[PDB]
Amino acid sequence: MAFASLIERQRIRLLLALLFGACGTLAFSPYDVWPAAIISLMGLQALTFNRRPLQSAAIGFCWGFGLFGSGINWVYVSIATFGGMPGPVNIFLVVLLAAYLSLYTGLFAGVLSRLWPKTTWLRVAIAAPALWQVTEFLRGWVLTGFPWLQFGYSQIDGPLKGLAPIMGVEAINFLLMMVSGLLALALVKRNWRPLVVAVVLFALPFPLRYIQWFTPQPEKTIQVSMVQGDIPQSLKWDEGQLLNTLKIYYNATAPLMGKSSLIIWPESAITDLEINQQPFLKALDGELRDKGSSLVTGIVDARLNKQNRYDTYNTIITLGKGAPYSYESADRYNKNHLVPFGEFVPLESILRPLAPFFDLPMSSFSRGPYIQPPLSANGIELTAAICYEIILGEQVRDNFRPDTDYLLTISNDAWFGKSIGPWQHFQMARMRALELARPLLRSTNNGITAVIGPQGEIQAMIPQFTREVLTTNVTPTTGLTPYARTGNWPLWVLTALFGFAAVLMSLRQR
Ligand SMILES: CCCCCCCC/C=C\CCCCCCCC(=O)O[C@@H](CO)COP(=O)(O)OCCN
Repeated sequence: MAFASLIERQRIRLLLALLFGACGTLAFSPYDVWPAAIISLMGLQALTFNRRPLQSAAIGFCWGFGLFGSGINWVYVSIATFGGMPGPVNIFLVVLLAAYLSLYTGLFAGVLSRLWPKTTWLRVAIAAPALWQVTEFLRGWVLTGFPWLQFGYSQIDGPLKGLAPIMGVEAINFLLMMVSGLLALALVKRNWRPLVVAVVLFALPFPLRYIQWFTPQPEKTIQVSMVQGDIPQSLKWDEGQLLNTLKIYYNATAPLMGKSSLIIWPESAITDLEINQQPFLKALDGELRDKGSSLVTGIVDARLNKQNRYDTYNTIITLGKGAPYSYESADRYNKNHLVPFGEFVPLESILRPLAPFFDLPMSSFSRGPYIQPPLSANGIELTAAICYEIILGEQVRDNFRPDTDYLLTISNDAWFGKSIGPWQHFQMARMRALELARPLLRSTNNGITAVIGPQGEIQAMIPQFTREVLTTNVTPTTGLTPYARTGNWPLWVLTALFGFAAVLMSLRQR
C-alpha cells in the first residue's frame, strides 16, 4: 500500500531494521543460511539510504538490536545460572547487553550517513567496509570486547571460505559488507552496474577455496580421544561430585590408554585445585606413561605468587608420555582472555556488593600471558585456547607457531545453554582451523565436541548432552597460510586505504 511513501516513514525503517537485523542470525551455525548474511547486510545499508545521521544511527541501532536481540539471546541462560538473580532482572541485562552491542552498529550507520550522505558506490563499497571494520573492531575491543555474530563466520562453508586462509575472517566481513552494499545500491537505484560488480567481487574468491595452504603428514597420524564427561553445571562445583567427576573421567580414560596417543578432557574437568589433586595427577601421569598415552586436561590452579598471594588461573595441564607432570612444569596453558562478569569484575571500580556477588564458584580468576608456548603431549605441539578464546582469531594466530600440529580448544558450553549458543561458538572455532590450516581438537563438557579438519570441515563429531568419548584418527598438517604469516595487518592496510580514500572524497564533496 504505497510503498514509495510508506518506506519514507522512520518508524517503518526501524521495524524493518529489526527484521533485517534478526535475519542475520539465520546465517550462523544452527541455521547455516549464509545468504541471510547478505540479506541482513543489505537491509543495514538500504534502510540507511537518504537518512539524517541521527535517523541513520537509530536505524543502525535497531538493526543491531534485531541481530543481537535474537542472536545472543542465549546469554539469558548464562545469566540465569549465574548469581541467581530474578527473572525480570535477567531479562533486563540481556536487553542491556543487546542494546550496548547495538551502539556500534548504530555508531557505524550514524558515521556512514554523516560523512557519505549520498547513495553512491563510494558509500557502500569503499566507506562502508572500512567503517564496518573499525566499528566491529571497537565492539570486540572496548570493555574486553565481545566480537560475536560476525558475518564472516557464516562463510565457513560458503563461497568465500577461501578468503579466510589468506586474509582472515575479518576480510570476509570486509567483502560481505562491500558486496551487500553494492546489491543494496543496485536495488534502491535500479542499476545493474553495481549488481555486476557485486557478483564479480563475490565470485572472484571462489577459486581460492581449492587452494591447500597445508600439507598432510600421514606418518604422524595418531588416534585422539576426547572425553565428553557431561557433568551437570549445577552439580559441577560440589564437594561430593568431586570424586564422581574424577571417577567418570578416569573410567572413560582407562580403556583409551595405549589405544589413543592423545587424550583430551574438557575445560576445568578436574574441578578441584591443582595443588589439591597432586596424588591423583601423579598416579594418573605414571599410568599414562606405562601404556604410552598422553592426557591434556583442564583444571583450576591457584598458584602461589612471589608476594605470598594466590593467582587463580583457568589452566590446561598435560600428563603422560611426552610430558611428565610436575606442579612447576611450564608445559601448561593459562587462560588469558577471561569472561567478563564470570571470571573477573570489569575494571574493579569499587567492587560493591550486589545480588550475584560472584555466586558461581571460581569467579575471580587471573590472566595468563597473551602469548604462551604450545602444549607438548607425546611429541605433539598443540596451540591451546580455552572456551571463549577460540573466537579471538588474532590471539590464536599470535599463539600459533609454524611447528604447531593441532589447534586445541577445551570449553564448557553449559553456560551457552541448550540452544543456538554452543553452535555459534562452535562455528567460530571451525574458522580457526580454516585460517591456520591446522586440525582443531575441540573437547567440551557437554557442548559440541568435534574434530575440525584443516579446511574447516567437521571431520568427526558426537552428539551434545551425552556422556560419550570421541575417538578418531587425526592427521597433523604443516605449512603456513598467508593469514598465519601476516595476520590482520594486510586487511588494516586495505581498511586504511579504503578509509583514507573515502574520507578524502567526503572532504572533497563538502
Ligand atoms: C555495558 C556493557 C555490558 C552491558 C550489560 C551486560 C549484561 C550481562 C553481561 C555479562 C554476564 C554474562 C556472564 C556469564 C558467565 C560465563 C562465564 C563462565 O562461567 O565460564 C565458564 C564456561 O566455561 C567457565 O567454565 P566452568 O569450569 O564452568 O567455570 C564455572 C565458573 N567459575
